[PDB]
Amino acid sequence: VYAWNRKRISNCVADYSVLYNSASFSTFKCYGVSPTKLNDLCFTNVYADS
Amino acid sequence: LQDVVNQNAQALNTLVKQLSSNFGAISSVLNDILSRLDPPEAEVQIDRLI
Amino acid sequence: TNGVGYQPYRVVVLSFELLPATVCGPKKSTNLVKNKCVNFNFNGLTGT
Repeated sequence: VYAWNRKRISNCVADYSVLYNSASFSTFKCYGVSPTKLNDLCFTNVYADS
Repeated sequence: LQDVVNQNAQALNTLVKQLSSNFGAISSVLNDILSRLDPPEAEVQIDRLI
Repeated sequence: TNGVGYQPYRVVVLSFELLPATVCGPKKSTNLVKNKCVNFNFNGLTGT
């Protein structure tokens, strides 16, 4: 956790509905966006911290 | 006459500029908030904007 | 043996920022139309 994996995400056609409907995640908490209506929304780049 | 015309124009311009204020919300434009937020949070932001 | 309060949990955090769009989701594009009041979605910018 003190050396969390950092990933750059860009240049994709990324579907997030499959992640929401997977139901294998105990917690899915989103701030600034909604779990739904996010497929048609996009930004310049994505940062992933694991 | 120039002074009263300028006063009216300044009031209109001030209203137009004030239309682009966040008012404590995440964004100053309503379309982005509507397209980004779920109905409850979007409702709160619209309340603040109104 | 650890309970739900101490069991391991894998966490991924996704962060975005708005400062041209490069990665966009699975929204099918539509042919451009002019000279009529229509709804447009340009890189996530929604307007009419």
